[PDB]
Amino acid sequence: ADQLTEEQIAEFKEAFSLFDKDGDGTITTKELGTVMRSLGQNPTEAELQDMINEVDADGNGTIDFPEFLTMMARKMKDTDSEEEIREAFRVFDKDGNGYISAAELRHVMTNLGEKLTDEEVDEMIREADIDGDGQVNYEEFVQMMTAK
Amino acid sequence: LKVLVKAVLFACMLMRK
Repeated sequence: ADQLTEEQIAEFKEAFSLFDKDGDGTITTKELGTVMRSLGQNPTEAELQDMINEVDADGNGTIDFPEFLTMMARKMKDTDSEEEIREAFRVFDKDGNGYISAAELRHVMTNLGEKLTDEEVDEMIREADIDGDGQVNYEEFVQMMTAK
Repeated sequence: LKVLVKAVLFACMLMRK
């Protein structure tokens, strides 16, 4: 229902640099599972190549930036995309306090192999908290996808 | 949250496949 613009396009190319630590425009099989080990799952060689061949345009175990935008905009057109957001909420809000707590958000950042301060966490709240409750809800979370 | 929100949606669609 909602379409992305050149502005939203800059966040994607910018979002691609997290999975593309090489700077060539590829998300290799080993880079995707590195994301899998920080999520709390065991990555297998059968799964790694299986996930890639879904978007992989070349077919060598790497995902490119043109078709990466192809996967998100596809299932985002069924409007039943509410079941997919429940997935982002469980990764952020682990104990389901109904919203996203600062204590759990930190662990997600620290589990990625990085060290951040609480001062930055306040920035996420002003960015997603409408009434400024200090935590992130799913309802606001839904609207956060169409935010520029 | 705006950038790190798009990264989680991609891993959830490739993991449930």
